[PDB]
Amino acid sequence: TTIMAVQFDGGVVLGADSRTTTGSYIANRVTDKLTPIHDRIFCCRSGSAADTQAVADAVTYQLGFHSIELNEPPLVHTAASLFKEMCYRYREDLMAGIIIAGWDPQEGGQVYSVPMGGMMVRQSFAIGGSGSSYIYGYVDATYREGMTKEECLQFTANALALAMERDGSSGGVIRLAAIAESGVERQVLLGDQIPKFAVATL
Amino acid sequence: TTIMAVQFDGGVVLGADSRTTTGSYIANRVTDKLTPIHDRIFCCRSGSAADTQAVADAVTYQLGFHSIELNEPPLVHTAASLFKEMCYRYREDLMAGIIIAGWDPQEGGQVYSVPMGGMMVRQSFAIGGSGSSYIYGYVDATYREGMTKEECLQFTANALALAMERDGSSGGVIRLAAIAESGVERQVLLGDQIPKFAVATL
Amino acid sequence: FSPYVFNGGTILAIAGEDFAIVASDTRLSEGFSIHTRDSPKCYKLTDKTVIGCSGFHGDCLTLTKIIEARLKMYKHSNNKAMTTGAIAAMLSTILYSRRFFPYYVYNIIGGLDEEGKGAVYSFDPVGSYQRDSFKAGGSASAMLQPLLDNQVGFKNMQNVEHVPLSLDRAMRLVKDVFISAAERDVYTGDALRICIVTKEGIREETVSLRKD
Amino acid sequence: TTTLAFKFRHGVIVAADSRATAGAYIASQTVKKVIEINPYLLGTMAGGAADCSFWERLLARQCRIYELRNKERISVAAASKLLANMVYQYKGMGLSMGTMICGWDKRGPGLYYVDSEGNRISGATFSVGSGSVYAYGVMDRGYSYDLEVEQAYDLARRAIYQATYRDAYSGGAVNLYHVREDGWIRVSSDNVADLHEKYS
Amino acid sequence: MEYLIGIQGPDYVLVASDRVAASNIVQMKDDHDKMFKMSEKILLLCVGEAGDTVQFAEYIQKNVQLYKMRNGYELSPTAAANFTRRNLADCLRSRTPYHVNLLLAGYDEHEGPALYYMDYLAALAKAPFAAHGYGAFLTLSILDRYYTPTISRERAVELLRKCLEELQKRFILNLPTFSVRIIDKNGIHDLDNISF
Amino acid sequence: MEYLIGIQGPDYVLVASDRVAASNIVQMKDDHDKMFKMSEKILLLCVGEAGDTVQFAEYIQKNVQLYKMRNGYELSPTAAANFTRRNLADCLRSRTPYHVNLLLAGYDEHEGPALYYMDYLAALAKAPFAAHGYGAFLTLSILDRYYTPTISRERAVELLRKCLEELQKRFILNLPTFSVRIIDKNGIHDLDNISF
Amino acid sequence: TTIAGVVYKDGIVLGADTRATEGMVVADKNCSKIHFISPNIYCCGAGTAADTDMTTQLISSNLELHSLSTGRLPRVVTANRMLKQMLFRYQGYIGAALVLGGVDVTGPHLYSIYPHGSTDKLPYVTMGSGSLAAMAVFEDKFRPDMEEEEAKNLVSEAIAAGIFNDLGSGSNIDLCVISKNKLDFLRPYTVPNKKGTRLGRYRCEKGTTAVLTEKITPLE
Amino acid sequence: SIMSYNGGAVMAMKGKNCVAIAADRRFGIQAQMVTTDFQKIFPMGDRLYIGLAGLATDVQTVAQRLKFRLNLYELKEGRQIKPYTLMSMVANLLYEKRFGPYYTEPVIAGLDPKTFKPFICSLDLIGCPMVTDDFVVSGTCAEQMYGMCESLWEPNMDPDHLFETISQAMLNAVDRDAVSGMGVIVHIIEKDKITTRTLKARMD
Amino acid sequence: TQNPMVTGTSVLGVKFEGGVVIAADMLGSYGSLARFRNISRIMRVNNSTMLGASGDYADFQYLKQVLGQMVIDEELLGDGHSYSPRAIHSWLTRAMYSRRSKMNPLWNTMVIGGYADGESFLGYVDMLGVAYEAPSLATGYGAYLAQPLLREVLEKQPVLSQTEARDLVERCMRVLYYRDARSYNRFQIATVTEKGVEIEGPLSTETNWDIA
Ligand SMILES: CC(C)C[C@@H](C=O)NC(=O)[C@H](CC(C)C)NC(=O)[C@H](CC(C)C)NC(=O)OCc1ccccc1
Ligand SMILES: CC(C)C[C@@H](C=O)NC(=O)[C@H](CC(C)C)NC(=O)[C@H](CC(C)C)NC(=O)OCc1ccccc1
Ligand SMILES: CC(C)C[C@@H](C=O)NC(=O)[C@H](CC(C)C)NC(=O)[C@H](CC(C)C)NC(=O)OCc1ccccc1
Ligand SMILES: CC(C)C[C@@H](C=O)NC(=O)[C@H](CC(C)C)NC(=O)[C@H](CC(C)C)NC(=O)OCc1ccccc1
Repeated sequence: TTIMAVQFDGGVVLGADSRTTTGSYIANRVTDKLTPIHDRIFCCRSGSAADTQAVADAVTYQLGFHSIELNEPPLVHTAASLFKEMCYRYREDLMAGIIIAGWDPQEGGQVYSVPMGGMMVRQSFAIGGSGSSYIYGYVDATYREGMTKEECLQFTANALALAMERDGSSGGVIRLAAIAESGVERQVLLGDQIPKFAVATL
Repeated sequence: TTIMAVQFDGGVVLGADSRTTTGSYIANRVTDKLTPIHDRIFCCRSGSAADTQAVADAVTYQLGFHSIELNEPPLVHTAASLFKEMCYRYREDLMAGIIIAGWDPQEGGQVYSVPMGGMMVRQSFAIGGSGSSYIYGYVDATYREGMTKEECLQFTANALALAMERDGSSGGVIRLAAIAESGVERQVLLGDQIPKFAVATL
Repeated sequence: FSPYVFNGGTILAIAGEDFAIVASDTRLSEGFSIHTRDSPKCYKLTDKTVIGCSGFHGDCLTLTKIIEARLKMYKHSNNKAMTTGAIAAMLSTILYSRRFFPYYVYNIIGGLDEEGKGAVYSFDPVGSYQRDSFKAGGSASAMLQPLLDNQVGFKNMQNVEHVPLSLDRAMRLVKDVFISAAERDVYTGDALRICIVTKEGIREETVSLRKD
Repeated sequence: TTTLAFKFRHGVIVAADSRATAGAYIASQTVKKVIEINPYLLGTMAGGAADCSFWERLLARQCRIYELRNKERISVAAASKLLANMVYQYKGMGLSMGTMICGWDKRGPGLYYVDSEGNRISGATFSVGSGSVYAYGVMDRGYSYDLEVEQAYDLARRAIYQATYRDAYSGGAVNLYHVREDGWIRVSSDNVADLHEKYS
Repeated sequence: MEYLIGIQGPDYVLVASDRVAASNIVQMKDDHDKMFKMSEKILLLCVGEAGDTVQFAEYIQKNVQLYKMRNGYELSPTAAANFTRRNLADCLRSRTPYHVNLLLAGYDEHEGPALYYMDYLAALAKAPFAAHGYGAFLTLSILDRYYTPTISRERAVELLRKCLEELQKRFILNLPTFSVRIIDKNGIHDLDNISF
Repeated sequence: MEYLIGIQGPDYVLVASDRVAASNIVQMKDDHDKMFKMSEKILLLCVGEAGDTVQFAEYIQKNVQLYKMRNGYELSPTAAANFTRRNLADCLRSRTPYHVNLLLAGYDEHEGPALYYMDYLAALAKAPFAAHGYGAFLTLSILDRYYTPTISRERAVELLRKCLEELQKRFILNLPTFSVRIIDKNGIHDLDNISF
Repeated sequence: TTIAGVVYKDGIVLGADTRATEGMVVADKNCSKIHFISPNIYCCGAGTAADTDMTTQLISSNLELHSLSTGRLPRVVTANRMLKQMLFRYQGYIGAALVLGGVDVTGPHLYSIYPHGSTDKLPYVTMGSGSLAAMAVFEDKFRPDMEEEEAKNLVSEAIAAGIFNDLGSGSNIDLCVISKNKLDFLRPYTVPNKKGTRLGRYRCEKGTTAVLTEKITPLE
Repeated sequence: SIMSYNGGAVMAMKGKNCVAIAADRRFGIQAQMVTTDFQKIFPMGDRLYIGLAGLATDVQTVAQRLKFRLNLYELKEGRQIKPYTLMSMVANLLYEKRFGPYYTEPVIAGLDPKTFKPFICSLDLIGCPMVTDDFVVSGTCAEQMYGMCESLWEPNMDPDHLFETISQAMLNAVDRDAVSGMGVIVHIIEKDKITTRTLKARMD
Repeated sequence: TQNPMVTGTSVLGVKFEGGVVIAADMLGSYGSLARFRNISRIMRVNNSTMLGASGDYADFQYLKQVLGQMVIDEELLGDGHSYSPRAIHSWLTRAMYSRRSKMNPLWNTMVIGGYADGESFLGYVDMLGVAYEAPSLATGYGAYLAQPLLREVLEKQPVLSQTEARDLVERCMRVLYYRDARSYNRFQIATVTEKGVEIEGPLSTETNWDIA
């Protein structure tokens, strides 16, 4: 599992692999790990499939009712807070690491990280999952301030491709999603579309 | 711990951090993990301090006696083989990951990786240790064929700097060694000399 | 690390007045998978002796090789082939020699005795053995034994003549018991190998079973 | 299993069932639990079938060697000590064995009980196995040193039969042995089913 | 372990039990009574874990007496036995199981004498004779050998003696005295203790 | 557990032991002898794990007899006690320790009577009286109450009977009969068993 | 056990074997593992037999109550959501691995529900001990928008591979074809394996058994 | 295993318009036999029987609780229960304790009250129904029972032949089981008569 | 090896008319980490025998060394006798069983393929000394994913041509890449025929559809 989210001026870019495993068996190789909580709000799921799905469904129900009551679009911070509240309270029962990214009029593109345990923190970019440990240096070395949407999409694609190459629990196809005021634009990189790095041969 | 070795046309470049820990306490913050096995053969030590020092001394004694018997410089492959025989035979008792890099007339600069369990394999570049897991993506992305000695030194310094930043068991100063036919040139990067990558600002 | 694994297998031996039958399924499995469908568990030892081994295939192969070596050693040092009774006694000592690391093997010897009559010997993993008239061992032993006792032993049947067992009737019994076992025991199937020991020699036959 | 033996005026009687079980599965019903060490000595089996059979056979081998060397038959006390010493080397290593050495030495009838736990005690009456407790009750209430030969046979058969009736892991047939001054004899082998009809 | 034994005859039930209350290799009492008077024609013999036996037996006794006081007639031995099994089985899976082994003996005018066997798992069985404790292993064979359905009460007491003598000769625990009682159409009669 | 007891008088040592050999719950033997004759004036009483007692006792017996045959005079009780302690202590930390509790009683021409106490840890001690087994917890107080250094052998047997009677009344295990022996300057004398 | 499902051009095709094992011995030789959820939805069950029966039966009853109240055909999404929410609530103690498939207003749908309460919506899924054997056939031969006959052959081959290569699967192959205007529930679709013909005769002649006591109690 | 604490064995079989249900009689605690007359087949109707094997306490508890429910159902509905409905009631009863189950594996045998159509079934300890057209077994010697039934059973058997087959299957199966046996009780259920027989069995 | 450290994934093998094919991906996994991605897990034992191994790679290298030296020793004699693939299979079985008995296993699952005297050989050896010969073999997850396809084809058609076997192996390797989470795209194919042993360079399953 590798989930990545980046923030740019006026929106955010989300990405994830498409592998779900039960031991060493790939039960689903095209899984969609980007769950739309609301319009312009997304969550990337990692950890236990059952727990993340249940938590995502509950927050979707809570946020939708909250938005209807207030007659205003939800805030990304509010969506992260709802994830934090449940993930923290049931920290002993849930195995779920989430990153909440989206756009709202008040604060623009935002990326929040909710790792296992239920802490919440705003980040310029976030990564998670089993495969995130293999790209900590890469994202730290190759990240820049002021990147555009296209640069963020390429940056996320390169990072995910490297993690899938190394991690055994990551693989399949790369699912991306750019969120801005205009809307949500999703795409899938598969086959030769995935960034490729030559393997050294002696 | 973070040990790295790169091969270029003419020689090899070795690098390592300088941290030794006993839990969360840094017993030695300027430790030298590059051990000269012979005149133009080095080893990078990772894992148990006692096990690696004991094995390194044993191989140094064996290789030196072997070189004296046959009036010729030793082969880097032979140095790796002696390390493999010891590490494989006592894999149950030893906890040591070794990178053997050096230069010999027959084959030039070579890098051999001997991880836990006694495996031996030749690689264009090798990494190992606790912090090596955090730079697998970076090295796979930034490595290019036919680098120069200067580029390899910069490549190794950047890779170690990232790992030391993200790993709690790695830190201190970067120790570099370049081995060629001319000789061995040892270097130490400390303070501002260590490569720096800016952090985000949310 | 567990040095043992159950590979399945069912063996059967019937002793007649002038013959002996040893039969076994030809399936080798591990866990829920099938390694192969053509591994008979009956090994010919001499011109008048056959042994059926089942359990841990690692031990089954080693034990058969050891028995084959020991049979040759006896012949060299005694100038005569071993008898069925001697083989059973030797095997008992061999099995007990590892009483603290036993062969996970169930053995059943079958052949002609010195008088020319069928003889069957059944063994435990540690060496204890008895001279029986018919026995079943392996995964489906519990299924095979009750019918053999009823039909060959005439147990629980009254006013029934105890006619001597015929070769044709024995062959039909062996086929029927294994067919029924295949329908219920997961570890037995594929095919059935039958070895018939007579004064003429050792004859072999094969009949298909269910493939699960 | 149930095995019993007792000394009376005309020798020592030895009896046992013929059942061997692998867990809850009856492996056999024709197991000979009495070993004929020599025409004047025999031993019983109780516990592990492999352990009892192997060590009794080893004892029989040792006894024959002793007879050949000393030109005189071994005594019951010596044979029991020989087995007790042999199995004591493996104490605590999981051997499961309980046996009775019965014979007629130069000192008259002899009966010893040897266990893998290291016990070795002489006595007048003994019973070993899972059905030992049941056999003890019938044997004790009916035993007398002055029993007639025919009476002794019936007491042994009845005691074994009752044990098989009450004990799940005991059954088959009752094998009965009589040891006299001129060697032992096999007196009878009666199936428990036949006995049940007679006693009922 | 304690000892209970019961022999049922054509028109009577003979029950006996040891009179020892031990506590870690010491006989604290030599005249302990393990029989409970359910009613004028029913006796409950209870052995097992300390506290559990008294609590369970007294609880059943209170209910059985209450039934008699409320309905004007006493419970039958069969109904009392099934009532006891129901309570024991119900508590079996609760947080407070009762670890007790029971023998219920009684006489009904219509059905006649009845002896019931019940272990701590609450499995109820009706038998001509039964025994509880480790001594049951040594004495049950004696009963099987010598018991007959038409045994007179004088012969039954003799057969009981043979069982108790076997315990003295072959059992390892010290059980010198045994309480003895008999139930028939006239009620519960206390016989002389069998002592050694 | 088997029971041993020893009382030392001015010119004699009185030792007694039970005569029971129990396998699990059945007394397999009722006339077992737990006393080993080391020499003409030394007795060794051994109780412990099955096999260990006989193997250790018989081994010590052979060595003491060998010493007598080699040198022409027998070992003193003190020398035999220390010799036994050495062998037990040496085997303690080995791979085949002996779990045996011992009582060594003997008479010396010069030193006089001696009673020695030795547990399975090979801790030797010399006491006027001692006991082994669970009965020791119950008889030792009686000895402390009624024992005097100048006790005659007739009063010693009476005191021994007191302790054995206490075992019958209050001990849980069935120990019907006991073996009694006395050592004085004339050797080892076998007194009549104290039975109940 | 091998249960599979494929989304073909018009609808769903579900497959399953007919073996149930207790321990290592065949208990039921003709177990029915395809469970009716609605007139347009069916569920294949793998795992604990009692759990799958109780879970599918409860959901089917709940959906029938839902269908009666709404007056419309049930949706596969509704069945999937109710199943996962129940299974998650029990934290995986219900050993029910399910293959849910059906056709509704929005078109064919195929889910795979796992005991812990996680679901995957995929064109083809497999479960049970023979799941890997079946998935090998699917990964080798599956094609989008297949014809009904081709889909049936594929699912039949996928179940057959599990039957012949897994010890926990055997007996016959059951199929259930669901489309917008049909539902073919082929219970014994194929019978790959059959018991051999008895060669001898062991009929027990009258009087072979010994009777102690007899009692006849006429009825009516 | 808990199911082997008391032993036990129950089998059911089908004939032409007749069903046979058989069981052993031994009741014991581990290796010790207590009685040889324990009841394991309980009547649930004129031609409907339930045979329970496993823990003796659970065998009695289930049979009593099932009768409690069955009596209420019949009175409420004013009709005789059908074999299929009895299975569903038993399966529901067993599954109510899916966590902490009753340690018994019932087998049901009977004829339909209207059509007199033979019916047999078996359930797991947590209530998994299983209908068969030939036979069902349950107990400690299931493997032995399967071997005898698979080789002896034939279709469309007369009541006389049905009794012989089930009796032989039961007798030889328990003869290879240590904790089962000590007599066999066989019920042959026909449209107009219920003949109960006790077989001459080994008592060892 | 009490605990393997770097391991290889499934190894396939299928025999055809006049040879045998073995395949294995070039990847050493350090417990869910693709650490070494360019290591060969196939060996050329001799002119008519090849070997592919799963499990610990360090143990495989040790066997590579021991087996390679032994082949050298035999060739030195120049006596006209060479180890047949069956003989190598027998030796490996004894070596693996002996280590198991010592409770120091060689954590490997080996597939042996060879062609001698006009007869294909394909053998299997496990960590515990379990060994057998089958028309097709697959270790690790290949026993679950790839073995069903190979067995299905072989049952339909017992005899395969070289092209058919190569295509079958390629399809199976594609399935393993799809489903096995410890597999790699690059892999090797080794073929043994009358002309010797040939190992194909690093191939790929680029024919990988990803219609999501
Ligand atoms: C759906 C993703 C957001 C989460 C996913 C990504 O790594 N998680 C997983 O793959 C984890 C991996 C690890 C906990 C063994 N697996 C799981 O959560 C479970 C296994 C349970 C026993 C916990 N895997 C499983 O069976 O997944 C079934 C599945 C298949 C497709 C979609 C959703 C769920
Ligand atoms: C290559 C060398 C620099 C060794 C180095 C690698 O980076 N190893 C380490 O840093 C490992 C890390 C541990 C988590 C395994 N630590 C060690 O090897 C430490 C270092 C000593 C100086 C205390 N050794 C250790 O824990 O055993 C020595 C010891 C013995 C008794 C008490 C406390 C410490
Ligand atoms: C002389 C023996 C047959 C006495 C008998 C009763 O205690 N032995 C047994 O019942 C033994 C031990 C049991 C008490 C746990 N049971 C057994 O099952 C053992 C083997 C297992 C321990 C693996 N023996 C066995 O299966 O019988 C093999 C056999 C078959 C025929 C003749 C002699 C021996
Ligand atoms: C019947 C289908 C649902 C599939 C079938 C697979 O072969 N399921 C099964 O076989 C499952 C277990 C499985 C892990 C092997 N169990 C069963 O089928 C059997 C019932 C048969 C007699 C019909 N169940 C059983 O014995 O239950 C044991 C048990 C007890 C407590 C909790 C959970 C499970």
